[PDB]
Amino acid sequence: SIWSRIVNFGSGWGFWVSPSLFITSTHVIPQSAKEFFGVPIKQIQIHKSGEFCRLRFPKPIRTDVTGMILEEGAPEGTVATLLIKRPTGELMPLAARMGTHATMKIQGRTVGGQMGMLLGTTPGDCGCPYIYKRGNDYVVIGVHTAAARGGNTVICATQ
Ligand SMILES: *[C@@H](CC(=O)OCC)[C@H](C[C@@H]1CCNC1=O)NC(=O)[C@@H](CC(=O)[C@@H](NC(=O)c1cc(C)on1)C(C)C)Cc1ccc(F)cc1
Repeated sequence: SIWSRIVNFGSGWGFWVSPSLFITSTHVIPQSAKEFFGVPIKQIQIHKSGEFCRLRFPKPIRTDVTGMILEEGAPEGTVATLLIKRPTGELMPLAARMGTHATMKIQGRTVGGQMGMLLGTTPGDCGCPYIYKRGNDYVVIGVHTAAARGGNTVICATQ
């Protein structure tokens, strides 16, 4: 069901934090769109923080979902879940030990987020959420935006 909150968005994915809040990667959002989920884009309030893209809709869109906790990253050492959906529809939950929070430079651009280590990702996976459980509540910490071409290093864009 939480998987139902991940939906094809442009060249990547996005996630319904609530019935009205939708988050994605800044590299994924369709730049020349005049409508999202039937809503005129003029009616949608979009905020961009580096690679974190945040879409507040005027009315609730996903009335079936509940509002989730959204925070700027996770505590260091937290083993997070990277909920990756592939174009085939396959579900690919990946374990990632979250690392330090920082302003990072990625392909010349400045990105606020949190490094992680997979315990693979591909171009089409951007916009997919990082989530961990804290008590009884699941917590969204950000969206996938990059991965180093060396070893295991993923970037979760935050804020
Ligand atoms: C997701 C976005 C995408 O496909 O858009 C094309 C620009 C994609 C995911 C990676 C592709 C391969 N595997 C992935 O997980 N991300 C990108 O294309 C960003 C750039 C990268 O991922 C490079 N990675 C890095 O520079 C890097 C550095 C560190 C510590 O970690 N990763 C490639 C080596 C893949 C696009 C991007 C993101 C943010 C920016 F500020 C600029 C550019």
